[PDB]
Amino acid sequence: GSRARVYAEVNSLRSREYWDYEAHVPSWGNQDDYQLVRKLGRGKYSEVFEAINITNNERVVVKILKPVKKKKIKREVKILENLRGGTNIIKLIDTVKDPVSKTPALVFEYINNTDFKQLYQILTDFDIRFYMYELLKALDYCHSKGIMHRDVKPHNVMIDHQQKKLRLIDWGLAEFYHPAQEYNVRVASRYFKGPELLVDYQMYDYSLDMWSLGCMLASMIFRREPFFHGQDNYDQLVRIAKVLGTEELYGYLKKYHIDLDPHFNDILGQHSRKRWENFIHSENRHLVSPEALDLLDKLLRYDHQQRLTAKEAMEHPYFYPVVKE
Ligand SMILES: Brc1nc2nc[nH]c2c(Br)c1Br
Repeated sequence: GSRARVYAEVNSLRSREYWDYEAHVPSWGNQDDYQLVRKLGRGKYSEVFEAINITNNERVVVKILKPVKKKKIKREVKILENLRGGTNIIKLIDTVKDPVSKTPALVFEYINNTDFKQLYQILTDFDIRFYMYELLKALDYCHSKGIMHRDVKPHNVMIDHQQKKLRLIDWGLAEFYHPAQEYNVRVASRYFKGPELLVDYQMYDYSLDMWSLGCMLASMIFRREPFFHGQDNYDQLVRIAKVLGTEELYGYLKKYHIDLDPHFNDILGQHSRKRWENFIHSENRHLVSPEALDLLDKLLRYDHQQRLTAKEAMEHPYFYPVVKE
């Protein structure tokens, strides 16, 4: 049907215990060592707090897990253990529980994050290349470890713009890649969902994350954030098709024998593929180069199998100034 071009056998070549997260038994330390200081965010499965470890004064972030399947908890914990030491992946310091209620929580290194909405309107050309390269290091690492993140978006990419530190966070949707496995398409954020998800194609792979990264790159170089701003999941595909083209969508569907929900017939319209140069204007032109556009064109493609891998993207000339520095 479809297979990843890279890392397709990673998990099968490793011990079963590497990927069989349902069999993983975490060691749960004592949350009483941590003092919560301030709320940093909430999702439907967790709430996140800045905290201090009272035994050593370390500032950390505590993610308290709430209406969370025990299976989903094991999945996230095992994935984070497997990613230990990976470049630009958030460091899991410990897995802890309230010793009375037994509610589990994850303790992460602290990052002093710069608000992305303001940041993405003031990045320089070099900054964009630099941070995209840093994020690619994280994705190549997790892909090489047999793991798809499945929720790449600005809110999950912490950037300390003072120290030039980037971390990919929130591995709660991440999954192990096994060839031919059919996955749930209800992953990622609307604006960052790949076309495969929007057309209900379940045999996807690491390349989903490369679509999401391409969406981020487009928003940075063009300053339209989010770049593809759908009103719902149906409109999200329409917004993509208005740029990539409708005939081109149909060729992708045909290649993979994908059935299209007939509600799309009355909303997709007919759209030519647009040149990426159409998005250049006086305020973003200093961020756009031929290299940037060539890279973007090779990421924001319908055909997931023909998108650049994270490594291929890192090798692209767009990043040569970063490597040289
Ligand atoms: Br983990 C983690 N999650 C967060 N959510 C909002 N800010 C966050 C930070 Br900083 C970290 Br570290």
